[PDB]
Amino acid sequence: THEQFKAALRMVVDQGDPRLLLDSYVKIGEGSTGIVCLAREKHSGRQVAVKMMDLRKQQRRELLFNEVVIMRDYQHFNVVEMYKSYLVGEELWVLMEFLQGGALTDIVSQVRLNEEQIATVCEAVLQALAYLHAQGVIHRDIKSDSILLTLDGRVKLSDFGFCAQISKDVPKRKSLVGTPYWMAPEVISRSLYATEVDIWSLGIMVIEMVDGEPPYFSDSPVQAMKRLRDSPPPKLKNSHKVSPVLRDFLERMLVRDPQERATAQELLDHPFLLQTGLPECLVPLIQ
Ligand SMILES: Cc1nc(Nc2n[nH]c3c2CN(C(=O)N[C@H](CN(C)C)c2ccccc2)C3(C)C)c2sccc2n1
Repeated sequence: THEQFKAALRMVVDQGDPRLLLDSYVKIGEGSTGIVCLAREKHSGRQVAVKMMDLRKQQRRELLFNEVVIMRDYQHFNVVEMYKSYLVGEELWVLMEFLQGGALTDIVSQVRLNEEQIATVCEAVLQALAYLHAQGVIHRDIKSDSILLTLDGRVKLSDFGFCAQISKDVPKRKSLVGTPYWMAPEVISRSLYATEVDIWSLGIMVIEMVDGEPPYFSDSPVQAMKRLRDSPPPKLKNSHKVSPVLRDFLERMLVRDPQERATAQELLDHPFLLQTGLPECLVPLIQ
């Protein structure tokens, strides 16, 4: 029942009503589970982003635990910070850092990144993934929308709602979870899978950074999923434009066999990442 689920969720959040510890609430966007408001912490004056999501209105309410548990448990230089979380009425509120550089999706819809910029983004995402994968966390929703930027070009992985924490008793999942165009073939097939699915989704995000959109984006989501499931691996449209070293980097991610697919640790050691830039190199994309 709703109250039973609410009581369980309550075990993982900070205690109390946060409404009087915040002011200046302004709605700044919406997302799949709810809204995001900017607000100000009275005690400190710190501006925070607050995700607000109704426990009754979700597709799969159990995934609300991920909104809190993952950032509670896991911290990293390239992972968004959570400050506090609360239950307010029938809503879960999660207080997060406000990243003012926006999402990578809003850059790639405008311009193509150069290779130094692609390597900078990939190195940051791979450091977060190597760390999360080592802890048994599968993200399951890697795509440019999940990548947020600070004003000085620091890259942070966000959107942990679809996460799976695997364990010794259930070391693999088989659920159909993700965003269609970025889902690995083994996820679409409902085969047992683990961390490798995030490497395939990162390869689709590299295609977004080179081409502007993922493969099959003119198809409906189900039709794209059928093509990803059955067809040979997708290619860059702009394959002619990229270095041999970048092409090799991407080829090692978009591999159908999940065992042969590169791990995050393997990719961190790839020569493509020898020419990663400084955070500053992304700042021209945000101004
Ligand atoms: C809304 C918004 N947020 C920005 N900065 C932020 N800083 N911190 C955060 C955001 C947006 N955030 C976020 O969770 N958004 C997702 C959507 N995905 C695609 C990223 C979402 C929102 C509501 C419900 C479910 C999911 C957090 C981490 C709070 C910025 S910067 C310029 C415009 C802008 N507009």
